[PDB]
Amino acid sequence: EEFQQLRKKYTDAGQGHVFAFSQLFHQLSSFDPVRINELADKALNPPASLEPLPDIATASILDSDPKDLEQWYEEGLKLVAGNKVAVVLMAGGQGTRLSAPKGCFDIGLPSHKSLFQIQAERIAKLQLLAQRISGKEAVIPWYVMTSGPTRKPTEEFFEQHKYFGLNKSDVIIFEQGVLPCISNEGKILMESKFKVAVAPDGNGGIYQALLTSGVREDMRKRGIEHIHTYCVDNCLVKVADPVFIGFAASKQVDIATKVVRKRNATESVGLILQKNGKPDVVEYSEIDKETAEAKDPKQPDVLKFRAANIVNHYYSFKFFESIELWAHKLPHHVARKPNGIKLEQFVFDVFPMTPLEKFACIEVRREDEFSPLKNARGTGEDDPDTSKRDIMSQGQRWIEKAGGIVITEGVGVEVSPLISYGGEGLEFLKGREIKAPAFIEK
Repeated sequence: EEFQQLRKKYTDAGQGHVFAFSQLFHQLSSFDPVRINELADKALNPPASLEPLPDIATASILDSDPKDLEQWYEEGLKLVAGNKVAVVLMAGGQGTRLSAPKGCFDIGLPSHKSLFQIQAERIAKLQLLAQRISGKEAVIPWYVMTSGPTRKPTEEFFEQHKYFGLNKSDVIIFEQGVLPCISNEGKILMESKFKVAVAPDGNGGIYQALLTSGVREDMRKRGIEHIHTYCVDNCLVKVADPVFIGFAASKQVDIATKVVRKRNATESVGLILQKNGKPDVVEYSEIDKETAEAKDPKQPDVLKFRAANIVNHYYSFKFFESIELWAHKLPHHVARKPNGIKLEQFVFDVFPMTPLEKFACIEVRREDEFSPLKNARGTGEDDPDTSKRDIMSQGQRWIEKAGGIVITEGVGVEVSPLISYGGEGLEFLKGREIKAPAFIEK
């Protein structure tokens, strides 16, 4: 009846094969088969000039003036105190490459805290450091962007931990768009017959997702003016980092990015770059050996092209307000996964559309800021062990810097975010001994 109305519209569009054979009816009613055809069509039928970003657009935790760094931290913490700052978490992944949602993974710290909890606590701590200047509660909304599979386990998990101390009203879980799977000839793939194989539409899907879910409208009501985005797998992420916030808003950019230093020319890292006079992210493959090896004229101890992308972004709210102008302009790329294709928009494809003066980039310290969880244990790289080690190494550093004496007879100290957000506030440990492995907690 109504069912056959659907089977007609899909068959007319060359996708009647998915009705070949009751939940299907509903899954398929959420898809425009024609729009699938459009994206499959444009995606299946589509010597660049590379230069570093302008020095006017770049800063460095390592190299910039301690005077500017301190001031940016202060201004960024001002913005947090005025409830102007928001975080959008990219939390789509599952832990299958390592089960549960990725943010639930326990990399094996002494506390056994998940990634979600570690991040929540950095938010809690940061609002508390902001309160010391505002005099009142500070609120950083945490918009958690999940995939379809992860939405309910994420909700139940945050519910089971009582939202890690934050107000339920300040943790907003929501969903990014999805697309069916499609074969090599653009025909929708069938996971089983009772359900379409689907997938999330790339980290570029965030922009449209901010509208559909009502997240942008919620930010508007709150007076949000600055937004930090990152991926849940960065176990060291400085959530809502004031130095980043302060930097970007002092230059009043639409978009800013965080990088770490590429130190050896052969590292396979994406680079934030001027590609054809536009800001862009360039894969390592499109980088020539000469340009990869090029040393900086004004600094031969470092490489010319050294801004290694870590998917860690800043946006103005004004920029979000403009999404309706260009959101359609964003191509759905092809992700081959030898049977099929995944149409994925790319978060950075909007970069070249940004005027150069509206774009900025800050290099940060790897060991304090980027330890990605990507691989199973024993891999030796981007795994729970390197993640564990980076956090416990940072913890020992912070302590030792404030005068603590850490003793290792077998390494590192887990410092809870609630005690210290970024190494501050540890003078109480001056003089005392600590037997590593150890765990410092509120």
